[PDB]
Amino acid sequence: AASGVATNTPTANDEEYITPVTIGGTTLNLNFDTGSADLWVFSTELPASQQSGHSVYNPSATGKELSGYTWSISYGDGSSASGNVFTDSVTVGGVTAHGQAVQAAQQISAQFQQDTNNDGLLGLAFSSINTVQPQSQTTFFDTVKSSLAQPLFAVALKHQQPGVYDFGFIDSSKYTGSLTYTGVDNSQGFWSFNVDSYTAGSQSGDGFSGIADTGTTLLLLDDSVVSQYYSQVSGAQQDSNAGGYVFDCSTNLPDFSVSISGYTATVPGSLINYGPSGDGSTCLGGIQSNSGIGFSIFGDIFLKSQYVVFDSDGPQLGFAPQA
Amino acid sequence: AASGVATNTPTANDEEYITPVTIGGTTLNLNFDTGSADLWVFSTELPASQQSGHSVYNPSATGKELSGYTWSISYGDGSSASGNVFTDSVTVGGVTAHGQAVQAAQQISAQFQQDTNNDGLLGLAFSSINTVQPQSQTTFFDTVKSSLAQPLFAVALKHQQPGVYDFGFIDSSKYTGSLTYTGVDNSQGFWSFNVDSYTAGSQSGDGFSGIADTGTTLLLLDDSVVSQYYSQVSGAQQDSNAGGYVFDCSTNLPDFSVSISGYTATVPGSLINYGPSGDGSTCLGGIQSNSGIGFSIFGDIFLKSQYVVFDSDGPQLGFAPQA
Ligand SMILES: COC(=O)[C@H](Cc1ccccc1)OP(=O)([O-])CNC(=O)[C@@H](NC(=O)Cc1cccc2ccccc12)C(C)C
Ligand SMILES: COC(=O)[C@H](Cc1ccccc1)OP(=O)([O-])CNC(=O)[C@@H](NC(=O)Cc1cccc2ccccc12)C(C)C
Ligand SMILES: *[C@H]1O[C@H](CO)[C@@H](O)[C@H](O)[C@@H]1O
Ligand SMILES: *[C@H]1O[C@H](CO)[C@@H](O)[C@H](O)[C@@H]1O
Ligand SMILES: *[C@H]1O[C@H](CO)[C@@H](O)[C@H](O)[C@@H]1O
Ligand SMILES: *[C@H]1O[C@H](CO)[C@@H](O)[C@H](O)[C@@H]1O
Repeated sequence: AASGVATNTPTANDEEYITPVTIGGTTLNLNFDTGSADLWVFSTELPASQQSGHSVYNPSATGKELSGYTWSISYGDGSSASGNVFTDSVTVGGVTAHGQAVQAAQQISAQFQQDTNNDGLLGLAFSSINTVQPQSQTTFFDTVKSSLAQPLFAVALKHQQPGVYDFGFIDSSKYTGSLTYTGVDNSQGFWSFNVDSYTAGSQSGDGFSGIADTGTTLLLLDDSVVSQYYSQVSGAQQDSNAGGYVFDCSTNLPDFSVSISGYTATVPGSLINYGPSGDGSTCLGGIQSNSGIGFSIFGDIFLKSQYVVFDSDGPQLGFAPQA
Repeated sequence: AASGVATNTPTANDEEYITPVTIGGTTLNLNFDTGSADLWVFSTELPASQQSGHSVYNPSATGKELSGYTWSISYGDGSSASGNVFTDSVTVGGVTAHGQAVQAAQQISAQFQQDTNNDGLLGLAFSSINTVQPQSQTTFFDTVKSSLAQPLFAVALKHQQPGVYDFGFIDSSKYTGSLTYTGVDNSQGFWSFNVDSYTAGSQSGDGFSGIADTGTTLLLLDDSVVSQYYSQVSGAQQDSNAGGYVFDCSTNLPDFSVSISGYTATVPGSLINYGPSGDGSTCLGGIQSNSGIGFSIFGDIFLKSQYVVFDSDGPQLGFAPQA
């Protein structure tokens, strides 16, 4: 049976986490995103100017084209990309998916053209939301799932230190105590779960649902919760130059916690200080608005505090504090 | 209980079939497409130059915006469109869907910018393939299904004559004999069905699967079948100026038939003559290549010969020769 460990590494300010992935013999640095289900990469089909600063996949060398197939994706942050599709060998942490659909980029929005930290994205949401037309394809995980020792993957994202993606097994040395599981609603293709209540510093409130998303930098919550949190932070204010609420870097931030099936997942205030706002001397807050979408995005800021198991049997999510 | 009849009308050469749809009080002429699951329309968010020659939806007047939601779709013919989303009232044949997601176009590819025959598309494939992010929406049919007398719709597309879409009931005067049903595989979001065999003129062959698609003009089949068919047509040749095989308009074309759960659906040779090729004096064939996609597209050329019932219970498809 298979299993493997892929090492991730945060970019500046932990904006994104990249992991090497070998496709057709060429290694590319990809952003693993549990919030989408497409594996797409920079390719030789892009204008040469856009290939600069990246490792790129050449479909002609090893891929098998799916004639007539296309893909087009749009992300929450407004970026988008589109292209054609080939199948090829894809290896992640020593685990190889043969015949995996690789979506070759033919067009990419400005955001991707500016970001040289990654060469594409590897989706780990459920395959039901993969964008390939006319027939959708399975994610790397769904492709290899049956060959793994256990049909799960787990992640430990860290602050300014390498972390890991464990495939097919749980590394108990990565967390303290025992895991607590909660059921996942995959009806929208996400690893969605319910929280029974939350505590933002000195204020507590009722529950809501949200998704475990390695692909989102921040913890995005309802505006009422965001307001409630920052009302407690001395001098915090919105700064559109920075992208949201900012505050003096030396400010003491309250913790934020959520109750999930009896387990209290706590994000310490120190992790909520994301980093320099990039607008003078303030710091950007790790908690920001979810834009009114009706559900919360448990992004990297939250994930940095937990070891999380994505289990296809259930499906369900397991949580424990990172060691 | 509800039911209704919407009248469709073919454009020149039956290239597409349009039906009026009222959204927020404004009537737009839409192409009903059982091959996709998005209801999208020309809107005031498009460049003014692109609104010319169309009826357009103004979301500001009656729609409720879904903040943070987007959609992006790509069709088999290479066209694409993208935009934002609002919910509004949508009436088709006297049947009203309240709170229906209407996808307002913000960008449209050249193909749509050139086509003034329609003001958008109304998808009737299964909702599982709707493109709205972050949470997909239901098609008009899925929205109203529970209020209909029976959870089905049926279609009679005709050659150069108005046809109908029946919602929630079967009009037995539209076909001869009794309907024959066959099971539908909706795993890819299509009304997909199996044929046990086919006969192309004097040649018969083994089965394959395909989708019932009102949104595709032609009958798209595997290249081997296309070759087999045209090998029987005196002087037929490919003409890229026309888009596929062409032949002298006076040529006698063989019939094409498929066996579906014991019923023989026959497309007469006269219906396979699509019309003037638009390249001199030849005629374009109704049968053309499916581009190697691995399944057949039973488009309008085939549908013109049958009355077809799309039944959500099963699901299943019913067929009988049009009256
Ligand atoms: C399924 O979730 C998404 O698609 C998510 C969440 C979402 C969904 C719907 C609406 C809005 C957001 O977007 P996405 O996958 O595009 C998520 N993108 C990001 O997190 C990008 N990051 C950043 O952009 C850093 C960042 C900096 C400053 C302010 C921010 C305010 C909100 C979120 C991120 C901010 C990537 C560069 C890492
Ligand atoms: C789910 O099916 C689709 O998305 C289908 C079929 C498909 C799928 C995959 C690959 C190729 C094709 O494309 P679509 O929905 O874009 C289907 N488009 C059409 O039928 C367009 N029509 C025409 O373009 C007329 C037409 C003229 C000349 C040659 C043709 C050769 C093939 C098909 C149509 C031809 C629209 C103007 C009506
Ligand atoms: C992951 O688990 C597999 C199956 O037990 C091992 O073979 C592998 O070495 C790694 O520990
Ligand atoms: C990535 O790198 C880390 C640390 O270098 C290892 O722990 C892991 O096995 C993988 O090789
Ligand atoms: C469609 O069917 C409904 C329910 O029987 C009728 O009320 C309607 O007039 C139409 O015949
Ligand atoms: C569309 O128009 C046809 C014929 O004009 C009618 O049969 C149908 O009821 C609908 O009004």
